Amino acid sequence: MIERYVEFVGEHEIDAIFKYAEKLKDLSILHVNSTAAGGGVAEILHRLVPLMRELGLNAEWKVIRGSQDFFTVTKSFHNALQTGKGEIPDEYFKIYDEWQEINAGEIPLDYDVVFIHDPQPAGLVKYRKKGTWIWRCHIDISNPHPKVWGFLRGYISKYDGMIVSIPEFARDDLDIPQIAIPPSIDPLSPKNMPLPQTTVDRIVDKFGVDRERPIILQVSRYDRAKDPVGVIESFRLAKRHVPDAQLVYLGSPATDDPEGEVVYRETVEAARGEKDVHLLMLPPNSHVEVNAFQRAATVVMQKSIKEGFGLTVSEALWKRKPVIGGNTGGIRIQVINGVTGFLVDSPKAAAYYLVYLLKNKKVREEMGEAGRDHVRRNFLITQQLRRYLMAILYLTK
Ligand SMILES: O=c1ccn([C@@H]2O[C@H](COP(=O)(O)OP(=O)(O)O[C@H]3O[C@H](CO)[C@@H](O)[C@H](O)[C@H]3O)[C@@H](O)[C@H]2O)c(=O)[nH]1
Repeated sequence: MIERYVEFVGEHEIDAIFKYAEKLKDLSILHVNSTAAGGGVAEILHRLVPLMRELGLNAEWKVIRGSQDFFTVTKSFHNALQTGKGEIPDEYFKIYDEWQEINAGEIPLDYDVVFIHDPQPAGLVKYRKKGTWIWRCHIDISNPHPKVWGFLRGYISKYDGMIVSIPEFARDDLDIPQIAIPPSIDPLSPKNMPLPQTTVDRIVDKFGVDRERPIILQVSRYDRAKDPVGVIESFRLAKRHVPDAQLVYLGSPATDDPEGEVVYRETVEAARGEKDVHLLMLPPNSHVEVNAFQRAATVVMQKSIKEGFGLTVSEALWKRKPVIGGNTGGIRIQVINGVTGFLVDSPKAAAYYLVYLLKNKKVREEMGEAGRDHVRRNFLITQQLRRYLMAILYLTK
């Protein structure tokens, strides 16, 4: 399995992974998250944990269960931490704590290393036994809702360490080690592997999208932080100068997002009037369909208001597509302004750069190549895996 990555990263990184893994062969490692299918965390763990096993680590991945009430609370925490907005009643904290207790009763926590992914299972640390506990934060916690952060910091401050996606998310109100590890893409997954043109054509055709006209694509949940409405507004402004252009918004449900269905309707509303707008909702693990659309796209957008990293940016850059990205969080380490695409602060700036890229085929192609090179150097699964092993070795001494 690992030997296959030599092509992309060279012998020296593969040697490094083997020597780190050799030191860790005797350790039991648990990963805990809140979703089995959908979202970036499940995307990482579905590839990362099997690779840990290939290297001879005793790695397990557990998904917590919860009610709709629990996932309503966790999503409100998610939005509050990233945006600093909203009212959070004390009832939310009681619901949160009860589901930590329920899950703790059904998870064996006495692993050498426990990785807790994102806020949903952070409270499990109350029931810790032996071993090293690491909190893996996938979101923007630079400017959080003080009530939600106050509550969660009570748990995080009990961890042995913390991983954030970029240094800028490191907290000055935590004294535990805060390690920056960017997420990555697995070039060998069905999400990112080469596709034959016949498959790309067939999937784009199936969804009624014109393969002969430009495609502007955003792959994202119907979530306010992804700004599907602002993407529609970007498209409307740009279509004035590229009237043949089409917009594809490709969304899909996650287990732990109970408002994915609500935001659709204000997207559909904002879309009514335009017929080259395609609002797709695909089942979980529609890997090949996302792959195909990313390969069909002329330009890809990830115009997030808030973003921990945004795997969809690296997925597009790897397939040699330039990205127009929201000027926020981990998008800024993937989109090198004027090299791998453009960082934008408004739909107006998004539209400006959409028209520029649609009118400049040679620039698109060169930015595409620079994107793939930037992902190759920085955001492949081998790099993320090596930093995980390094983090474990450090934090277990
Ligand atoms: O219809 C869809 C929409 C998305 N995806 C995939 O789902 C993932 C989405 O990941 P990302 O764009 O990163 O978003 P989140 O689900 O919000 O992921 C969280 O965790 C990720 C990993 O750390 C970070 O990149 C994010 O910023 C963070 O919010 C990618 O693999 C997408 O291809 C699909 O397969 N189908």
